Amino acid sequence: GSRVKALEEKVKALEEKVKALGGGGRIEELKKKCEELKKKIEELGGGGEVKKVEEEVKKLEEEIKKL
Ligand SMILES: *Sc1ccccc1O
Repeated sequence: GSRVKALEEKVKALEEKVKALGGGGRIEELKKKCEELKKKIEELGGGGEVKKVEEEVKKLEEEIKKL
């Protein structure tokens, strides 16, 4: 990857972690935002708005880091 091509591979692996987890609370909020985030990347193009969705992936990533 380089920019966008690498983005899709980042969240895709991000799911294998949650899907393997369990319990409510922090896992709940991270779930709804997890999938909705992906579909947002499909609508995106090459640049511009790609910066916004990028921040959406940065929030859920750092989140699971603690839980
Ligand atoms: S990131 C993630 C976790 C669990 C289910 C779906 C997802 O996209």
